[PDB]
Amino acid sequence: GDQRFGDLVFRQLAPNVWQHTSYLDMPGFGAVASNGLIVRDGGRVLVVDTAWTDDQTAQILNWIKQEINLPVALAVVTHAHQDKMGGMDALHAAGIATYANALSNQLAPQEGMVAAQHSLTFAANGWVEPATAPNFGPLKVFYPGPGHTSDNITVGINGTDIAFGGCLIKDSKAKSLGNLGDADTEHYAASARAFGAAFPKASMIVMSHSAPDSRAAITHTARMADKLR
Ligand SMILES: O=c1cc(CP(=O)(O)O)c2c(Br)cc(Br)cc2[nH]1
Ligand SMILES: [Zn+2]
Ligand SMILES: [Zn+2]
Repeated sequence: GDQRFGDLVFRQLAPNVWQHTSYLDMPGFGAVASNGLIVRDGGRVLVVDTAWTDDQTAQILNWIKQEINLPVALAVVTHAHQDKMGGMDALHAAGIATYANALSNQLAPQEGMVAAQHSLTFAANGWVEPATAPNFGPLKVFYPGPGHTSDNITVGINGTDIAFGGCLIKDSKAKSLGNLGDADTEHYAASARAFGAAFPKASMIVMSHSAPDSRAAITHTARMADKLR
């Protein structure tokens, strides 16, 4: 189950796939968990999302060194907010090649983030343009449309039952869609459904702020998003 490593938590989800979890204290609200992914692809490791901070992200890399002990070939971050991109400097200090939606890199300075080194662009169907995501191995990057933010992207892991919705998707019992300050209220529902349609055989849905769930996370997120229109 959960492996505590310093102030972070790591959970194996499948062969070659682990979830990383980091926490940021919010006075009057609580300590908020944020989840990303670590994937071993043969002799290298791929990371989805930073932790909230550089220090926590360096701890992710320390855990990888202890538990996997293979080079981290790249990281892809799923939108330009702190829970997904706050540790970019730690990745760069470690010499890891970093990738984000072109729009995330454009937004990064004003959002207080450090931009990734490389920009992903997307075809009209939402799939990443392959030239912009070289050597991504089993990572299948998909832009579902605007939802939690205008730049949110999602990632499936080929060879597994796992798809990652980042902050776009909430769990099947979530009370609400949470912070909608940067959200696209008109398009959220369709964007959530587009994520599910891009990864139709994914039975384990991973997300930023809940434990992995069934595909009911997708249907429930979309049904709540219907109310925004
Ligand atoms: O600033 C924040 C950011 C998030 C993450 P989100 O915006 O991606 O949903 C957050 C969350 Br989950 C829960 C609470 Br309680 C407070 C929060 N405050
Ligand atoms: Zn966000
Ligand atoms: Zn989030």
